[PDB]
Amino acid sequence: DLTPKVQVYSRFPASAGTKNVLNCFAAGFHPPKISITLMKDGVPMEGAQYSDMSFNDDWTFQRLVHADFTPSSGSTYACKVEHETLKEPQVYKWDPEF
Amino acid sequence: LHTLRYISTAMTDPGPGQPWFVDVGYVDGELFTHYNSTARRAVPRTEWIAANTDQQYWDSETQTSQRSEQIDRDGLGILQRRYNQTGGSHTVQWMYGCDILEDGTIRGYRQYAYDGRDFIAFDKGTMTFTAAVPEAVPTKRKWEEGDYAEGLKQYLEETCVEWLRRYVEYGKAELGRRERPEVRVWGKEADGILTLSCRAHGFYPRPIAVSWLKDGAVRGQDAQSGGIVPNGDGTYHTWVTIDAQPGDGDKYQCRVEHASLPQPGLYSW
Amino acid sequence: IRHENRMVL
Repeated sequence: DLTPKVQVYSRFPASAGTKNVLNCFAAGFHPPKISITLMKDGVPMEGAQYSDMSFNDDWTFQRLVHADFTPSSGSTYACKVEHETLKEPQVYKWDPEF
Repeated sequence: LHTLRYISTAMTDPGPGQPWFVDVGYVDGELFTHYNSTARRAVPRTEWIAANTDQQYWDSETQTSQRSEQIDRDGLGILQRRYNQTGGSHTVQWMYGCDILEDGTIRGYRQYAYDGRDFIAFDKGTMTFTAAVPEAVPTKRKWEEGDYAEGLKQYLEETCVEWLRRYVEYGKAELGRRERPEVRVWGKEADGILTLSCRAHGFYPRPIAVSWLKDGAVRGQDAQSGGIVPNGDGTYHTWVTIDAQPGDGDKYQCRVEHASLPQPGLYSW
Repeated sequence: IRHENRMVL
């Protein structure tokens, strides 16, 4: 078993009020069953799309989750991941970089 | 130079409401077809494959995938018994395809993993199947006595290559495009350390070199990279960080080398 | 195209 390695990032360099896409990419994990949820202000974000199960050259599994969003200052965004290698959900915060 | 890869995953425990069998194909690293055990249809996943195929093409792909599904459905039980396991979470994966290298040589492969670890692979050059574990010897023996190597070699050297060359032409405009990244340098100070980040958003094709420079000279000490990760739209993303002294931000530049940039890009915080 | 084969484990 391999724990997921997770990155959270937006499609475009972000600015408040500008339409964007929020991405959460989990990779390197096994078994393939995994929960990956994009969050805004502690609440699951609407509109999320999930890649079909796939894996890398080394057989480890990966999944991209993405949702359209318009970042707002004084909101926080994150990706919450559950996997059987983890004893509790892991929350990865998005850095807006603005 | 060009690659055609088909992969599949068969799972005993995909999760609630999720398909236990998922098969996907890639041309030059781009997803262009998909099948799973829930919809039970092989479908196009790019406009360029859809525009250049007909219903008979997808009916044939679907037939192939449904056969693969029934074989791997039973394979899950077969290997659980081979390994003296009772139930639990288990997976069967395979990947196969062909590569056209830059000089014009061709490679072909077909390999399997059980529970994420190598199980067996085709050795096309000797027309044998290479067992990676003792548990794969019964499989090797059956496939070698059954002369499956003949048809597999023909698929990998002829069919796979012939169709890969077509797919690359169908998708020439998309696969051959270049998209310039949007690059942001950002800084955060904490614990007396300035961590500088450089993120390249939305580049295509995938290869890229992103480096930190200090007073003009390249620097890798205490630099870290997240590697290349995908966007929803087929472009790519990467970030690189470096730790600096507070107040030294003006001395650093991020350099981006990419096929879309005839001259490498330099960026300041 | 995908390889239609009957290789069973």
